[PDB]
Amino acid sequence: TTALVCDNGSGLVKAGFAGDDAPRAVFPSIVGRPRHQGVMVGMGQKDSYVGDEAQSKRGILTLKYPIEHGIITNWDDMEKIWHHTFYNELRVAPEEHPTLLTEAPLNPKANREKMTQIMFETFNVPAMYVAIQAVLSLYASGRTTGIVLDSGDGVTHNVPIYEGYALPHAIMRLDLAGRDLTDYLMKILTERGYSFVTTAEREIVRDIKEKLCYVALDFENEMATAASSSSLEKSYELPDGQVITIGNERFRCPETLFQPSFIGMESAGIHETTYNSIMKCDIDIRKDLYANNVLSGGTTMYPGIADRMQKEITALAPSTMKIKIIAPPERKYSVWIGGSILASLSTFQQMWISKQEYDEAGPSIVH
Amino acid sequence: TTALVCDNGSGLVKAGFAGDDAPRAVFPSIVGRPRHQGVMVGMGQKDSYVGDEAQSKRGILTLKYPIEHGIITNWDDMEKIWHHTFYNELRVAPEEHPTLLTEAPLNPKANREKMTQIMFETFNVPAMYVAIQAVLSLYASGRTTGIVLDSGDGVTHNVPIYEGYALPHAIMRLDLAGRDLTDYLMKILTERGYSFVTTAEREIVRDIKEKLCYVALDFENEMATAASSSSLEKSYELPDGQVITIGNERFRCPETLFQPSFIGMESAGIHETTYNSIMKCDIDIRKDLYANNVLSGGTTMYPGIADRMQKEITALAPSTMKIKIIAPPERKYSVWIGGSILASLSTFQQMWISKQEYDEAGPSIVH
Amino acid sequence: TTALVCDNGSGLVKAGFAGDDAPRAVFPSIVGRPRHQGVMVGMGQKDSYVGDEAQSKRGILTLKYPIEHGIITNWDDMEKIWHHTFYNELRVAPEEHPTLLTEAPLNPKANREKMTQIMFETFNVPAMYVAIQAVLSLYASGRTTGIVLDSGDGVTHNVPIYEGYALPHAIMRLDLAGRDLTDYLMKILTERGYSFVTTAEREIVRDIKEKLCYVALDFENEMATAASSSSLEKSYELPDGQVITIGNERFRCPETLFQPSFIGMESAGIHETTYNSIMKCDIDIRKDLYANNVLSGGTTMYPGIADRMQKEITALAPSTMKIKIIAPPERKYSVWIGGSILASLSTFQQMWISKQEYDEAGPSIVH
Amino acid sequence: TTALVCDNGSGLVKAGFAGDDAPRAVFPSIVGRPRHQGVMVGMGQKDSYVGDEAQSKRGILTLKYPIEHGIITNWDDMEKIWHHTFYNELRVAPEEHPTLLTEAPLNPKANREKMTQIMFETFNVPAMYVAIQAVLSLYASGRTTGIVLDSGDGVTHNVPIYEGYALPHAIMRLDLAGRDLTDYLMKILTERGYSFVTTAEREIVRDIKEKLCYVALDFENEMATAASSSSLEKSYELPDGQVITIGNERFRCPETLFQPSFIGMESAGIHETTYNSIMKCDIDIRKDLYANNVLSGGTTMYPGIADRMQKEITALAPSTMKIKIIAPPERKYSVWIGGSILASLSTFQQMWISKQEYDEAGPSIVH
Amino acid sequence: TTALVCDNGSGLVKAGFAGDDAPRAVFPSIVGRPRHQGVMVGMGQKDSYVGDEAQSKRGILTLKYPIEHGIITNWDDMEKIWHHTFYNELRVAPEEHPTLLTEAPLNPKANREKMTQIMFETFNVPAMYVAIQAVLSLYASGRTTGIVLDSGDGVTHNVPIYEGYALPHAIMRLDLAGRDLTDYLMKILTERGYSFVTTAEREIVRDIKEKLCYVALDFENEMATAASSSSLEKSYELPDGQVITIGNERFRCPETLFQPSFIGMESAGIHETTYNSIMKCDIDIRKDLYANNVLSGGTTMYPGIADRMQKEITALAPSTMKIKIIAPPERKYSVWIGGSILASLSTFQQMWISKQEYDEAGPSIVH
Ligand SMILES: Nc1ncnc2c1ncn2[C@@H]1O[C@H](COP(=O)(O)OP(=O)(O)O)[C@@H](O)[C@H]1O
Ligand SMILES: Nc1ncnc2c1ncn2[C@@H]1O[C@H](COP(=O)(O)OP(=O)(O)O)[C@@H](O)[C@H]1O
Ligand SMILES: Nc1ncnc2c1ncn2[C@@H]1O[C@H](COP(=O)(O)OP(=O)(O)O)[C@@H](O)[C@H]1O
Ligand SMILES: Nc1ncnc2c1ncn2[C@@H]1O[C@H](COP(=O)(O)OP(=O)(O)O)[C@@H](O)[C@H]1O
Ligand SMILES: Nc1ncnc2c1ncn2[C@@H]1O[C@H](COP(=O)(O)OP(=O)(O)O)[C@@H](O)[C@H]1O
Ligand SMILES: [Mg+2]
Ligand SMILES: [Mg+2]
Ligand SMILES: [Mg+2]
Ligand SMILES: [Mg+2]
Ligand SMILES: [Mg+2]
Repeated sequence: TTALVCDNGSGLVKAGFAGDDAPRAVFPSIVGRPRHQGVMVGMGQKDSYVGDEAQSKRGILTLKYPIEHGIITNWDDMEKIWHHTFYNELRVAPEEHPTLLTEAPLNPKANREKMTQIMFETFNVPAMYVAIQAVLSLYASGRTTGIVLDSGDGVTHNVPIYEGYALPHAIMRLDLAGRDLTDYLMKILTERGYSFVTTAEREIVRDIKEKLCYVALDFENEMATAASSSSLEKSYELPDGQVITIGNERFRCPETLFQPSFIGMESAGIHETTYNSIMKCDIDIRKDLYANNVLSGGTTMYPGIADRMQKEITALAPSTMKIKIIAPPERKYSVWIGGSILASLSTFQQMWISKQEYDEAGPSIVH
Repeated sequence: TTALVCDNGSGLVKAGFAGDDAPRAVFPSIVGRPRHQGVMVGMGQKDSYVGDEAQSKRGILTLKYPIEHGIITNWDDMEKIWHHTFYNELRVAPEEHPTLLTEAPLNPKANREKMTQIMFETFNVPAMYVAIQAVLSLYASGRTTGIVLDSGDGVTHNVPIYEGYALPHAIMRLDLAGRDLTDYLMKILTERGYSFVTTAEREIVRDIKEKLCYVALDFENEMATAASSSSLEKSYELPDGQVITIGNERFRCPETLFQPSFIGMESAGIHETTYNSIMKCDIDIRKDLYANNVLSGGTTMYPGIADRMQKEITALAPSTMKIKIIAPPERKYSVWIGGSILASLSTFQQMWISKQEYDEAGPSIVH
Repeated sequence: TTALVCDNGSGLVKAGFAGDDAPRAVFPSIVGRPRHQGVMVGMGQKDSYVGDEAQSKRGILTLKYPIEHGIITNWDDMEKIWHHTFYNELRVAPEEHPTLLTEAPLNPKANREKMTQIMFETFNVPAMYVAIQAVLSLYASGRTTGIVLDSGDGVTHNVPIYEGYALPHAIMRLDLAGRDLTDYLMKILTERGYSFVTTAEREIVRDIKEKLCYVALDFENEMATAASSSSLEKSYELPDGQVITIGNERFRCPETLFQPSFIGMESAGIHETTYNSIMKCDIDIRKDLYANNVLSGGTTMYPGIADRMQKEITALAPSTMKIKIIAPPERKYSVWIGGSILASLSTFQQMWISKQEYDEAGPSIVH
Repeated sequence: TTALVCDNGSGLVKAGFAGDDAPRAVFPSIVGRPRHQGVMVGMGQKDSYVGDEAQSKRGILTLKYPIEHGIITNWDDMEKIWHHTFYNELRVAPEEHPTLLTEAPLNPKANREKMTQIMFETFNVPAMYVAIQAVLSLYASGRTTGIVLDSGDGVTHNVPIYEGYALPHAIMRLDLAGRDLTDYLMKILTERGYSFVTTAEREIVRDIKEKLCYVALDFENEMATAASSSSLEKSYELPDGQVITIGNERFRCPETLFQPSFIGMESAGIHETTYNSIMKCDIDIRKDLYANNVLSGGTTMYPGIADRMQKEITALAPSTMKIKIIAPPERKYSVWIGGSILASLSTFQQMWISKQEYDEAGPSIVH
Repeated sequence: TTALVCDNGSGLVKAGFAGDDAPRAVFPSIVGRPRHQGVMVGMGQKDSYVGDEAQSKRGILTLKYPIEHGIITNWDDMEKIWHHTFYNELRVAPEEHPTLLTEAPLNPKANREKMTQIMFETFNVPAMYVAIQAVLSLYASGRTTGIVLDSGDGVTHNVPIYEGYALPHAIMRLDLAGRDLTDYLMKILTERGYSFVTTAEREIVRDIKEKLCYVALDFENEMATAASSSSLEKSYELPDGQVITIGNERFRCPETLFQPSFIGMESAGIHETTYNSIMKCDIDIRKDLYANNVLSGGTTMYPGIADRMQKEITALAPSTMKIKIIAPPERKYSVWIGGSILASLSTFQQMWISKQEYDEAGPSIVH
């Protein structure tokens, strides 16, 4: 009897059986709702739209994200994406295999006591377990020392590790992820005659950022030479029938992760939060984090991120020891791959929450 | 020497000398072109039309708006309304007094680099300056801290400001203003036998909206009682020789600004965009924006707006603090009045773009 | 001519003339710097704010403490709070009255060699004098023998004294005061859906701790019964209008001073550091420290601190002698009150550092 | 059949077979205990570490010395360093070779009756023997006349000898050794902006004292010239990467052994205790202790100790004779070398405590 | 006009007017000196303390005995205790009453020519006289025949006398008194985990010997039952609060007087000096020294001395006579009581040294 590893995170859904290598069920966490009525005769009059079906009719349906920066805002729409996975894509009954959920660290207590209630009352699950994304994304490389820089779509977290001894005090959250970049891209794209404000067109410009947009080496270097368009522009085709050509808006959009001054927050960037959290730790464990930094998530995919971490961090940190960053390919599933092999060990089975240990004790035992 | 304050925006044109209190030249941005020929002993000929002369001959001529939602569409018609202004109404040469232009915030770059070229190559202006309508409309009241709700004719902008230090990140534009309301009134009036398709009759129904049509307190409470037309109906004298009598189509037209669910967009109303931008600001400055909101523009003189904003915002925002809306009379000319007094200060003369500076720099120092 | 009693400590500033009973000019040690770049004419200006004016603009201005844990980190901003006080609030010329500064005990030599240089080269002061906190905080009670437990905001010090003869070897510093509590509260507050990361909201949650939060009698007794919402919760009125209600986060935040395991340091709590310093002294002077302990500072203000010192200390010490703790009201200003009466005696005027003496000896006669 | 020469002194452990010249098993007397509670699967485990493994994980493992100033404070942790050595470093069964322990002189009776019990009940040792570190470190040179100055890590002992005849009246213990110098270094290093309070950093600054710090020739000589530091400063490389440069803190830290007035103690230094004990002995044996003084231990390793003993002692003692001090290299391991050669003779084999004799007599025949 | 009887003995000072019964001026011979450097204003000052005030501040003041084993070591501290008595305790001018001093017998010419110089040059004493503590302590009982055993604090002297005639060849001094017992108690107390080295704690353990410690009947009859502590132990209450309980360390400390083998000196015990001195006298006076032995001093109030002198002396002396020891109460003040009644006679008044006689003869008439 295998286990079910599901990652209920913002952006995409990574669910599948344990012990595998790649999940066979991927779909964005969207809830489609009909806007107007029906201009033709002979269509589906249903209201609940879950899965990849809403992506084909974005101009007609209304998309909405149920999870907002990790914190579960809406609850009646969160159950829709959980029942459709176990009866359409996976096609497995939850009463036969345990479900291993995954939640972001530093999560408010208003979501942990309600997430286990859905997986017990509604969905009859024999045993469940939740943990921190930094641990599940650590087994993907086979190491137990370093710092995990998780940046998916909710909140960017920086949780280090030292031979299995976690440090909850070094958990410094940062509201700079994938959803925070598409918001700044909307206001910076309308300066060329491309007016957009409709929610249906928010995911159209997001696909352009995942390929064309990247992280440049310097900020005040490519901007002075951006007036002469020679290699920083490329024509993109839309399914509606328009031509979109960007110029200097390709490298300045991912700069928000490094420069929080674009949104208007006095917090530190992704290159400074990974260094300030190390200062709060012990001096003896401040030598195995610079050359052992691991960056995972779905947002950290711009061709040029690993080449920038060896400059801004090296300038702040004293240049004496060695600094090396590892960036393995296909890091979007670092939580699902590392979490599937975690349930294969024999020592992990002694941590599942029993059905009789919840209704007789209370939700205060999952913490 | 005095200055020239001209607000070249969609809808109407406000021009005049600086230091005054009311402009003396107002005319809509229309380009009259003869469509059908008409032989008559007396009239003839004059090909192109510009100014308030085309308003007297609408059934023969054809009007066209050169500016569309702030974005400058065509350019051969934008110069006609500028040369016919300083040599007919103002009767002053631009080579003697500086021209102070005004543009809408979050404007595309295709209009800033081209507007300064016309005011430098064609019209020999010694110095020019552009800014944001939210700042110029703030000097008309005589305050410092206060979010400006400018709703002219194209795009409604909400740019808050807390004691001089503005916040460009809280600029949330909305495509719901003046021109966006007369389009929905045409498709809703055809059900009562009053249908029009000619562009000449588009401004006839606009004058009816500026007087009879207003904003009510509630929407769903007036629809159930709309069957017994006793006080919500009034006959209108059509210049051609007809009687226009509307009933329930009086308060539902301005409701589009509050409920965008009538046209076909997933955007929010005018009372939600002014509240969502406050959430993005700091909590320390979220206590001087509800009781200090200032509304300006052309799409505001509806008798019944100040009494409605005190209820929709109160239903969403907590009722712990106090909410007070200020609406001074003659709020339509707040851009021209505030722009004339701004040039009277001695510290403002050090911000004009010199002619010798643009020839050495180029289209880059305007921003 | 009287003397100037100033306290250049972290948190708040206590300045005023000598011989008084309460300071007439208090302001936090914050520096105001603009975040964004507002576009106005005749605003401000004030590039670097100083004083209590930044409390009204905490969101716009970037708050930053120039002094960190007693050690003067930044120097160009430390002079701003020294010139703004002697020419706005006090309005006294430094060339007429001697300035009596106050520094924390066990400070680096880099601060004593630079603080006196500013009070000699820039600010022309005829005579100055520096001392440690446990001396000035002792004259406020009118006693001689008694260990002083000073806990202001940066570093908590425990400097005992037996009849004037101080003991520098028994000085045990602890980085657990006022600044270390608001940092742990920032991480424990986000567990209920209240996310805060901006520096502007660091002082907002600090005022809640100064009234609602207190030190309880036990730790595991009130927490086990905190599952039921009874009298352990109270709603606070934020300046914005939101409703914030905490549960068990009222007594667990002040517990960090007693249990340093919350942050992640192997140091001892405030109740154990005061006991280990007595062990390093002679046995004859180990009987006049438990019944004569004095606790001062700005942090020691929780209603329940004096009731706890008679239990944890009594349990460790042999239950035979008497342990009495004295805590007079208004113990925060005890450093400024004790320093004003110290400069009133005739035997204190023969200890000031002469202006001509420092220029002929150097910074080595300061100690 | 050889014997096992082990040293249970504080600081380091010197174990090995008898008849050799250098021990092959050295490790600090530290216990590794977990601090935080990590959430990992398959970590460690090892709840209690022992050996040199804790030196690589000092930031997490809480360092704690089981022996304090010779007196065994903790007993459950003292057995950990004994069983780990006989099965990992030495890899020899205690049932085949006798174990020769070494204890400090003037040891309390509560330790001799307990240390011998562990080697009989838990471990199965055929015969054991305890004595005094002064006589054991005397045979390392080849003489049996003079005074042995043993300064290991906790308590410095000065026990003379005169042809086998011991003098217990001249035994004057002093709490000034290796552990007493690193405590004063913790408070004297923070005077330059380098704050330290964590127990893990106690061994980091200890390595600097064992190499850079030394004993100068005079106290009031190198301090007056500390303003123009031309050769008393040197940059040290930390494992983290920070740069720490000390000035006058290089010679003033080891001065505590000569001037006990630094830590608030009015006792005599290492140069005065060795002179007062001689005056308490006979008169004819006064010419065999000045020119025959032997210094041993781990603390007496600073390059400059032998050059200072010829000035302070000669100034006090009459200069009518000769005072020669012997300091052979590798004097730290003199206790283990002298303990192995002593068990090689035939007169020492008849002094071991038989296992069957301890059961018939009791814990009273050990003294 | 009466006389002043002052005793300059080590340990305590017995001064008062002649003709009384108990002295009213008693204080230890200690000189309080500041150890640390307190940074306070209005403390002390008193650079040199003298009297019973130093007993309340032992943990700060440095204790030092000006007289060592009778021989005056430091003369600058000896004058301090002489001037403090005549102006605080006695409150009598030395120019009105003669001062009667008393020195120790058998002096190597060091306390005769220098002791009288202070009472003549500095102090203005009309007449003074010095003698021997043995004869002066004999008049307290009313007899003129018998050996006097004066065991105070420095050196125990045994000078017999047979009706006025004093044999100088029978004077046998022994360095075993009160100060010689508290030194052996320091090294014998640390064998139970109670370490002491501070000079302030030397008087704390001395007070325990004056009550709990006493002279037992034998020696080997109590060491066999010392392992089972049933009635030979008692918990002592320290002024700090610690619990110190000794076992066999109660009667073994006073045994050093009888058995000097615990130190290492070649001299015999106190019961051999009283027997060997009789053999050096005449043969006819051998029947008046065993039954007329008088023991006095400070080292005699041990409950268990009269029961021991009748066993060791009787076993050595021939059992063909009568042996009886007399021990009147308050034997410690026998020197001051016997010295005051001696000055009341008309014969002793003609033996004083006149002020005009010492200046004309010299320091040679003191003997
Ligand atoms: N190649 C890419 N380049 C840039 N951004 C990407 C790329 N791929 C995905 N993203 C961003 O990642 C987000 C989705 O993250 P997701 O995979 O859901 O994180 P997680 O796996 O932790 O749930 C999207 O909003 C998208 O903007
Ligand atoms: N009294 C009124 N009531 C309602 N709407 C009005 C009124 N006056 C003008 N408007 C609207 O304002 C629009 C013109 O705005 P305009 O004055 O050009 O704005 P701005 O002054 O900012 O350029 C017109 O489309 C018209 O519908
Ligand atoms: N009533 C209170 N309860 C708890 N903490 C307080 C209270 N008043 C002040 N503090 C803490 O004291 C700190 C300020 O200390 P301060 O008065 O500057 O010390 P000092 O007077 O020694 O400079 C603040 O950070 C605040 O958190
Ligand atoms: N090279 C050195 N210079 C100065 N001090 C040293 C040196 N090596 C060791 N020490 C001191 O010796 C102490 C350890 O003594 P240790 O070798 O354990 O004594 P023992 O061998 O008698 O157990 C440490 O506290 C350290 O301060
Ligand atoms: N009750 C007592 N029992 C035992 N020893 C005592 C007692 N009282 C005093 N002593 C000892 O006597 C010493 C003081 O002697 P002191 O009275 O000064 O002699 P003197 O009177 O000859 O100067 C102290 O060191 C103390 O140890
Ligand atoms: Mg993730
Ligand atoms: Mg406008
Ligand atoms: Mg203070
Ligand atoms: Mg040793
Ligand atoms: Mg005496």
